[PDB]
Amino acid sequence: EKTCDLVGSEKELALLKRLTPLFQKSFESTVGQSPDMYSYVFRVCREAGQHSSGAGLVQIQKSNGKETVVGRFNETQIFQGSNWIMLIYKGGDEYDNHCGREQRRAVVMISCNRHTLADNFNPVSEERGKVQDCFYLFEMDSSLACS
Amino acid sequence: EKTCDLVGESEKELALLKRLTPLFQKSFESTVGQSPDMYSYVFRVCREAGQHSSGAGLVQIQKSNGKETVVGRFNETQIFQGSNWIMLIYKGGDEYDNHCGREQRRAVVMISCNRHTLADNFNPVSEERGKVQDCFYLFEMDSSLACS
Ligand SMILES: C[As](C)(=O)[O-]
Repeated sequence: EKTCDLVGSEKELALLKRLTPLFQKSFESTVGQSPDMYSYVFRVCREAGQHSSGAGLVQIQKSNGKETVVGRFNETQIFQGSNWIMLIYKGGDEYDNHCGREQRRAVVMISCNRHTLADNFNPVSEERGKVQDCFYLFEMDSSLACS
Repeated sequence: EKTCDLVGESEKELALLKRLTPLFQKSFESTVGQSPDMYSYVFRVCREAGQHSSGAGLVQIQKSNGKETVVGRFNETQIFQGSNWIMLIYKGGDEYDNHCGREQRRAVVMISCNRHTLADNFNPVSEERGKVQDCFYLFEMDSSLACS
């Protein structure tokens, strides 16, 4: 029953409670093309990795099957916007390349969409092989982000 | 003579950036909190935003003394787009050098689609300001330019 732990905020806890219906869902997306193909696994307040490292979102590199923690849910921040919700997981694995040695962080932009409870999970910004944004941004739709 | 410089073509960010040109001449401002801990945020798209902080794309002005904090610089811009939204980021702001650590501040502006206006409704969502210690600056605004 390990859920999100808010970095620190109760206004914030209300937002997490609103996202409860998504806790059991799993979200995944594969990017790139052989050889350098990667796969992202995202979950709301639940483990997304296979190394029980408390990861809220992971990047799996398809050459070695290596898992990189983008962010952990025990360091969660969440904000309500005009037609969206921004979920953030901090404390991921350190970049130890050109991006510096800072720990990765995961940002998921949940747009309001009354037609679906949750869908269309897709990466927008990443630090993946050739793509060097030194920033991880994902998007998805949810009727939960409405109002 | 200088405009937004991207971090790192990409001529998608480029093109995506050209889309915001009609906002260059506009000045955005939002005031928060109450006396004597009142603050003002001034934001501009690819243009100087502060009173005395050269290169700043968005500045936080403490109204009690006019002390200016650079949240982000437009010479370290990043810009992404999604379904009915565009995210503009200014990096290289002043370091927190506090409980947040010593990373540089960054300004994240989420622009949502609104066919009723070119640009409007700019205000803070997250901040490191007074008792509000999010160690993160997120702003939002409406713009027809973000309609996909
Ligand atoms: C988690 As019926 C944009 O790679 O879905």
